[PDB]
Amino acid sequence: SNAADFRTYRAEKNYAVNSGKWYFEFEILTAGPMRVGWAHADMPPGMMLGQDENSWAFDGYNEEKVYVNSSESFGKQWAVGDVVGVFLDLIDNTISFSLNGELLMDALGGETTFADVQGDNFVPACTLGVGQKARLTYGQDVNTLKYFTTCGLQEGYEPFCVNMARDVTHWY
Repeated sequence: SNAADFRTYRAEKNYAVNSGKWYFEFEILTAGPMRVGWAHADMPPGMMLGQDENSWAFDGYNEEKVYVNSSESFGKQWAVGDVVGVFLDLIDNTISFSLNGELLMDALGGETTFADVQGDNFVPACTLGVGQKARLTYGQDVNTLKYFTTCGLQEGYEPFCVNMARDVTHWY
């Protein structure tokens, strides 16, 4: 796969979270390199997920978790049609990941993938290699989330959709 060409996608900054526990799904549509996770909304423009201290990623293509530009063997390789569940817990400050409704296990964290996840302004985010494609589901159609009920709702996570609407704009 191309090892140089990537684009990173993040939800609008007005939609960032600073509390609670949040969930979204990420459907694999191509077989090339992709990463999904959570980012500080003010992460430096153009940064890939996990490349610095401002975002955390599961690289289901390489089977690695990525943070501060260091990769670690983690999880299972995903496949076209898989659905990744993406967890953010700003109460305990952890990140987790499921694959088709089953939590991916970290050798140390077990059901938790990253700890000490701190920040003010988290948004869902992904990084796609050239030609790669994925579908992000936030729950606006509660029936469109596939694995939230059996893998997430029980642990008190909430669909991320609730965090998009409403704005004071101020030209200062």
